[PDB]
Amino acid sequence: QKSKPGVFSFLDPLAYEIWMCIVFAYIGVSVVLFLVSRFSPNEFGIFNSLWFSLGAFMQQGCDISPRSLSGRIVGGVWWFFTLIIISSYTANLAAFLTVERMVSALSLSNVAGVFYILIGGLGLAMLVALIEFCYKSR
Amino acid sequence: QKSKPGVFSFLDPLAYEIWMCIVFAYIGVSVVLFLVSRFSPNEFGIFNSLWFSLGAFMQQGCDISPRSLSGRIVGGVWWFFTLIIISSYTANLAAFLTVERMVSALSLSNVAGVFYILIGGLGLAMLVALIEFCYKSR
Amino acid sequence: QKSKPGVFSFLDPLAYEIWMCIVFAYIGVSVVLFLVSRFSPNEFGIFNSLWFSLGAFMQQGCDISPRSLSGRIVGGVWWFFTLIIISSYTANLAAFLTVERMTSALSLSNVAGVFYILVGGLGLAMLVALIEFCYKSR
Amino acid sequence: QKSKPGVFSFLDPLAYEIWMCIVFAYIGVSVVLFLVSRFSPNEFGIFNSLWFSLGAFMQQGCDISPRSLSGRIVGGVWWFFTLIIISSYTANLAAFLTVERMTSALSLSNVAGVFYILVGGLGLAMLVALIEFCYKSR
Amino acid sequence: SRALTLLSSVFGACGLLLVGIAVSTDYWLYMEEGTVVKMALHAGLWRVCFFAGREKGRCVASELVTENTENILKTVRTATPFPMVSLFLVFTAFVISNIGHIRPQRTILAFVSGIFFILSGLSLVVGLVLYISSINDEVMNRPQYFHYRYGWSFAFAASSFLLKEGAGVMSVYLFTKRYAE
Amino acid sequence: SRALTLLSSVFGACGLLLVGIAVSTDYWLYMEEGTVVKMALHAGLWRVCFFAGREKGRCVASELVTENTENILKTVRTATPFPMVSLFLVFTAFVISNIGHIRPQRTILAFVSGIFFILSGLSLVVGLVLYISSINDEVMNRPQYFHYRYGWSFAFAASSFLLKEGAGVMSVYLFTKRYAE
Repeated sequence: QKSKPGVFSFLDPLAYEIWMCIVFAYIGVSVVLFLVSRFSPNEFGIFNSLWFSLGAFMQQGCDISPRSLSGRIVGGVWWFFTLIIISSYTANLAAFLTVERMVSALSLSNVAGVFYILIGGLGLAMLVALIEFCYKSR
Repeated sequence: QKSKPGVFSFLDPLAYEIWMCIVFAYIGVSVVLFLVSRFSPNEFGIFNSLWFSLGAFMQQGCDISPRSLSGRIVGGVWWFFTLIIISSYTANLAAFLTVERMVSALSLSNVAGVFYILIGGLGLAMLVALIEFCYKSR
Repeated sequence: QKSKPGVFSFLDPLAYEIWMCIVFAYIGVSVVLFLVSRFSPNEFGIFNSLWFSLGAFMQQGCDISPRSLSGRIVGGVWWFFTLIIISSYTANLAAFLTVERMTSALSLSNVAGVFYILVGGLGLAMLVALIEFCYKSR
Repeated sequence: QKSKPGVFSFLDPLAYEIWMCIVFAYIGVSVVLFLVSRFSPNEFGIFNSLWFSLGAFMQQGCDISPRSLSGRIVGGVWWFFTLIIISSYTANLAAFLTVERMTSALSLSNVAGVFYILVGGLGLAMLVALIEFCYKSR
Repeated sequence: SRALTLLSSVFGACGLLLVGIAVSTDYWLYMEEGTVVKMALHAGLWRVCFFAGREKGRCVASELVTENTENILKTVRTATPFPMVSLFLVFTAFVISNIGHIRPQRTILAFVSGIFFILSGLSLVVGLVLYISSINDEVMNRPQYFHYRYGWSFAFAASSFLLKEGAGVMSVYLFTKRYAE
Repeated sequence: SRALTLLSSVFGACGLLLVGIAVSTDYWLYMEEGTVVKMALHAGLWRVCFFAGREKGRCVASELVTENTENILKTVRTATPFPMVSLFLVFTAFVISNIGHIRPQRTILAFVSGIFFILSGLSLVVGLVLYISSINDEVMNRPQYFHYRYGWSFAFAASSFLLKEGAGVMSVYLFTKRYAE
């Protein structure tokens, strides 16, 4: 018996339905936060709300925090959601590795998809920077 | 056979030597960060550096980040140390619970020590706030 | 056999007593922080202290930090409490997922309650924003 | 038998190739962010971008965040990379600690390496601060 | 401002079409069972059709099958209401937004159009989550090979959610610009 | 400023005494072995004394015991140098700080005293970490009951680290005040 982990194997701990619903929840929470921060009073435009939601889901902090009550309720529910999701991901990945070892470090092939995603994101960001330069020049 | 977890049972995942060395490392890192940010150029006093180190260890961020090269080296090594320590704690606690269940939610007796520590901290904080109230007015 | 996952199956890792104690501890920490800030100086009002405690529990960087020893003791003790509680939750969930007592990818049914809670929070936030908007004119 | 843990035993969960790829990915992300900030706007210099990437990897709230789409794409992709890598590290360490192949409290010998690294970092930071101080006068 | 109005109306129209087609079609999921094909069928929201098996070519209304798949057929009926609710909400948003564009003098229409679009998007997300959760919870209890695969109607609903929320953001910005003008 | 100088010198003196006593004493750890007491002994930094067993009352210099405990006795010698280094550093800091206080006209002495105190504290932390790591690594390989317990000399070293770091902070603040004056 022989096997090799495939690309994007790091998505195994959560079903693809969970990932799709996470993307929809991200976009919806961002738009709802923008909606409640545009009329109640701020810095929460649609783009800045997307950035805030992305920062909150990655548990990496943010430069701006909601002030109004509705914005803070949205932030709290989003923080609870991302805490539960990250805890579930870590716990189930630990379960996967423990069961695999029960039947040795992680190889580069297990996380090769993440590196490919990083390279593609850097290239796309450079392309977007070039496009923004061309547009802002005119 | 019967058993009941005792108070401060949450310290089991790390040996008491590790906890003592963590306390010494915290105080040392805070003092060194104060030293490298005082004789050479800021907001990092001794108390503010202690607070920054405590916030960094708890993965809770900080209000102010170091600017000087030496201060940033101290911050980076402290962040690496606290990341490794938290990862080790979580992994070994998961190992403890998995082995215990292999031979069922956590009860209040397992974190009764944490709640007692919280209550004592709140009481001490109120007491020191009263002391500061008397002292500052005079 | 494998029981049907519940709506609130994400509360399985910690007992309901621990959840209730967490809620009361959050309320108490907010009250103590507000009292300490007011009596020994306001940036930390009751609502701002509640937001600070909620953000600290979710391990998300907040926009305000205590600037006195009396409140900083509360902040540090609360951060320790939240770190220990989150580590315990992750470890217990990993133990639950590894050993099955009456491993495949996590299904969406396990975390469907989190999505329901998120949508309910968004709806409640929109309702609160509408109420505030109609009250502001009057 | 149970082999003696090495000085760098904390590198066991991830392969050395993964660590090297992480270092090069950090360098590349910093370089790309610096180039994007300079050519398509400086707050994000090379040293500040290195600090931002290091703080993002350690899941610590940085003091500066990208304020353009091109830089925020890099920030988000880097945050996703760091989250996945840290989750993989924690899961692999938990798998190592659960099943033993050739559980008690974690000994200090397992984590003595990070203490040595921290002390070396503090010493190097003090040396760098002294060098900068004596160079500043000249 | 005219370009923003055109884009918002276009996105509303596309969302309405993408949900109407998704509701009206019957290709939500294909499921097949057999011994290692006893039967293979595709099921929508209200009617199921068999394209393989003993009863091939007969479309049965939700009432020849193992109990587990029949329980799945029941559990889809529990999540049925939400797509209809979202369709009604997005249709109301579409008509109110078109009435807003045809009457530029009245500016409050764009805000309510955006609110309705966003509520419709949230309702669609809830419906999809409930549907998937019911399907997964039903198959998890199954006691022979069983394979199920989502269809193109589900992708239509997934894209229509994004279209609705984009239309809502555009409508909010349109109302802000209208008030500023 | 006089109070800060007094407390800084006091903390330096206490740190020097707490490390000198810790090095000079021989109660770092007690270890006992027996079959379920064959022997029970206490070991310091340079000499070991037996207070139970066949050879009770005889103090042996680091050279009747199982191989594992003798390997532990070897491994303590590897961590021996750091306490001596920290003692020398703190003694130099003490003498330089006292010379600074006795000559207030010269202000640079406080800064170097603080630097020496902080380096001594870091060296003491390194020594304690290395000592504990060696002990734990040696016992982890052990193949009858074996129990070991730290003594009061170790607590003296642990408290002296904190005393050194407090003295260093006080010396840095004293230097800052002196330059400001």
